[PDB]
Amino acid sequence: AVDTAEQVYISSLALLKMLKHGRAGVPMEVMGLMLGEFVDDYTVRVIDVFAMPQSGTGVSVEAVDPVFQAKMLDMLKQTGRPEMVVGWYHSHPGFGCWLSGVDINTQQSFEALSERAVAVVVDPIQSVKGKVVIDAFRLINANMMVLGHEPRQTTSNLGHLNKPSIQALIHGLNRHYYSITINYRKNELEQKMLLNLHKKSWMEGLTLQDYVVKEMLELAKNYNKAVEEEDKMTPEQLAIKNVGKQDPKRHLEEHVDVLMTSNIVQCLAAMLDTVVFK
Amino acid sequence: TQFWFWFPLSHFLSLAYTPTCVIGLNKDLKMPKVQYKSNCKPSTFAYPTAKAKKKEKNPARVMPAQLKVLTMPETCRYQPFKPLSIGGIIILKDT
Ligand SMILES: [Zn+2]
Repeated sequence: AVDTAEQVYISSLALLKMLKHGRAGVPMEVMGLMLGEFVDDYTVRVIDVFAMPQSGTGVSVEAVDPVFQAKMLDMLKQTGRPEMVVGWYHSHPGFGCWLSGVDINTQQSFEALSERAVAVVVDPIQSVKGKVVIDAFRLINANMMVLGHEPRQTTSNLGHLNKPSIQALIHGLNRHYYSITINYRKNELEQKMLLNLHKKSWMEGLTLQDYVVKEMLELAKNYNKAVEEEDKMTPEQLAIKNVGKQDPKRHLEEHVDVLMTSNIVQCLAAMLDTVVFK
Repeated sequence: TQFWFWFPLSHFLSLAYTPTCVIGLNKDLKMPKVQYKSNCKPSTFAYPTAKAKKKEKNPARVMPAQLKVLTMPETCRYQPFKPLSIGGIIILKDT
């Protein structure tokens, strides 16, 4: 009877199974169900996003196997946690992550039973790191135009969710849809160990490995001459006697730094034998 | 400060405001008639010279720049006691 700005404290395994489900999720779009717990009104959590069989027929509401639901929750009951579904996921791995024409039915088909049933759109087949590729929305309906479409209660969460506001047919779909807010949990219980294995492993394992050293320097110094002659083809172009050149057109760099850190590596490699030996 | 997070934070600025006015309270109910001067130009009277009239409790709204150019009166029944430099509610003495 009241509307507040929600929040999704994600288990990272949710997005991990979404990225596996999208990476291995061959760009034919696919459907599944989301499993969390409705904590309160202004927040929700997703603790789990489970897997589906290879339903390569079409995304529809019929694709949910209820015996798979029963056995899935049962195998969670013989495991430690018998949690509750919060909704449904799906995958849009080819195009620009916007609500398909079956989703516009199955969202309210699922939230006729559940409370919120927030959609989750994914596309890890965008590119590799710097996009934030996750997309979630909350179906507002024509029943709720009675009062205004403005929860607003905690603001600047929907204000920074409003800060992109950018997908073509979705900002067309301000109608029927207001998004939900997705932050990523204080995950130090896993971010701790991801950091620790990450840097205890992504440098030489046991880290006694490199401590290749010199014929790579031979090839690198021949690089560092073969490009240095075209490096020095620039101060002749700085002799414009008076002035005949629009702005510096600067090619000083990229051969300071390579020489700098590469021969830092070579001099500390010359250290390395006098280091390992005593 | 951060009133998006909680809309009552925008309400919470109650205790943050003190008056810039001038009050001739010699006796707690008494309303006397004093006329001192504010030596600013009379365009600091802009409320959205020779002298001023800032007395007669309501008190008169004052400017802090007006609070540093003031001068006590000489002809009233009530020529004050302390040299005045603080606003709000202040001193008065009969002479
Ligand atoms: Zn999908």
